[PDB]
Amino acid sequence: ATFEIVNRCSYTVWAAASKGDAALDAGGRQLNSGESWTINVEPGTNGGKIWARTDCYFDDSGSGICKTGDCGGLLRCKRFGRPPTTLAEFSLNQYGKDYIDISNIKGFNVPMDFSPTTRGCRGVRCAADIVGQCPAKLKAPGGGCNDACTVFQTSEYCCTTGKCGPTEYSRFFKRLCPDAFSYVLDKPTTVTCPGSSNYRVTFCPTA
Repeated sequence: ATFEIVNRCSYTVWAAASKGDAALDAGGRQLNSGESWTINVEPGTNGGKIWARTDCYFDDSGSGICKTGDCGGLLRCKRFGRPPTTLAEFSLNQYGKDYIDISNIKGFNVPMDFSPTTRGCRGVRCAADIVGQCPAKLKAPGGGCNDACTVFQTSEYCCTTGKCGPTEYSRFFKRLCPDAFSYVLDKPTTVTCPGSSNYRVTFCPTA
């Protein structure tokens, strides 16, 4: 499957793509404002994620640091990124269908649209100014709006036992972005697409 990753933000981002135990395609790349990077994701990929990283420094070997979404200091991510990270999430060719969502469960750094480029389903979007509006206690000094699990490490926010409810913090993310997951047991906002659809992930889709 192809995923065109487009940076419509006014700032550079370092896109990342991983399934947690491996890179997807090259795993990461710089995207200056306006650039597009098309990746190939193997059919059947389960639990894939795409995210943006901000304010990164890499050496000539591809090692460094980012302020949001850092994946073990690598340009070419093999592992998921450090919160806060707005997440484009997908599982492809799962009994004939693809499944996509956006999640704020690991916080929010950059606004995003995640849409099919092929027929048969809708896209989703979380493009509100979550960083600007972020509750004081969730603001990441390093940049972004942390989720409450990251900040407070409780069973209730992290849904550790499987039976957590919404919270004041989850409700903030949900109010700003109703179509994104706000906590682990949120009512799902997953879209079912035809199996083997192709997609575009756009950072900063709106002005």
